[PDB]
Amino acid sequence: DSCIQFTRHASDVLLNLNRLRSRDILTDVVIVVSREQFRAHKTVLMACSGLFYSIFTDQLKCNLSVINLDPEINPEGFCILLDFMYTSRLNLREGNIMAVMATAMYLQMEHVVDTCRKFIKASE
Amino acid sequence: DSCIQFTRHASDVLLNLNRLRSRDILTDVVIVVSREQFRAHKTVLMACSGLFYSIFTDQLKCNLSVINLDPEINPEGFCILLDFMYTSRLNLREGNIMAVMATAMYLQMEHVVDTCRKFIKASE
Amino acid sequence: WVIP
Amino acid sequence: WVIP
Ligand SMILES: O=C1Cc2cc(Nc3nc(Cl)ncc3F)ccc2N1
Ligand SMILES: O=C1Cc2cc(Nc3nc(Cl)ncc3F)ccc2N1
Ligand SMILES: [Cl-]
Ligand SMILES: [Cl-]
Repeated sequence: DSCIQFTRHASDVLLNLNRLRSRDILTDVVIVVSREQFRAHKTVLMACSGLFYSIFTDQLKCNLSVINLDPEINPEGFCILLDFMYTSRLNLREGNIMAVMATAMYLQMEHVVDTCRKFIKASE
Repeated sequence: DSCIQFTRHASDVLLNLNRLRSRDILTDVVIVVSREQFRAHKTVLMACSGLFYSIFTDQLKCNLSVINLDPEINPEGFCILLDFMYTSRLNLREGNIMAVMATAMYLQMEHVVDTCRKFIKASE
Repeated sequence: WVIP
Repeated sequence: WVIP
């Protein structure tokens, strides 16, 4: 087409979606990771994770307001990945990289799994 | 912080949100612009438009599944802006620029109003 | 704004 | 991935 494009639009949209999350505006699901609860927007979770895309395209699961993750999932790992979904920034540290990588494999977030593998390889 | 950032994340999120819109997945509102209807995600509309941000943060209006816009709004202008919200690309043409600018002023999309003003000034 |  |  003959369209023009606003370079910062996608980043500005994501920043506003994170502001809605902060302010608990139009959040429509609670993700439970053992004793912790995380509120989020189903559409953002689906846009970032192959697991959530599969869950919320299922005719029965799309209607649930609570999703319980596997008990082996670490809440801190999930929190770091949820922050990444809404900001593009990943808080990867020596002390959390194994939990983050395991959580990203479970959530099916291939680009995160890729950077974790590279950071682990560099330490070996 | 000491975060790393994935450059293409925000663009990839927006592309996936547009794929959900295409496939009518988890759309939760219909915007009516005279005889036409447009399905969308309330969160994307709020992230892009000051008018939708005000509508869906209102305690009564946040619960509506149908929103009727002012009858003076042009459906083609709205369609072009809705496509911009989900893609960052604006289909601005000599034949639609006045309707697009008027619609962006109504929807409170300041960056779009800015580029329309500049393109109009260049033609004068 | 740019030409994509 | 970059240093933001
Ligand atoms: O690593 C990843 C990230 C990821 C996100 C999605 N999300 C969607 N995919 C499509 Cl094709 N349309 C809409 C979506 F919301 C699916 C698979 C995967 N795998
Ligand atoms: O030209 C524009 C575009 C636009 C979008 C928004 N959106 C939100 N603003 C904030 Cl501060 N937090 C969350 C949001 F969804 C508000 C005003 C305006 N004016
Ligand atoms: Cl990813
Ligand atoms: Cl704008």
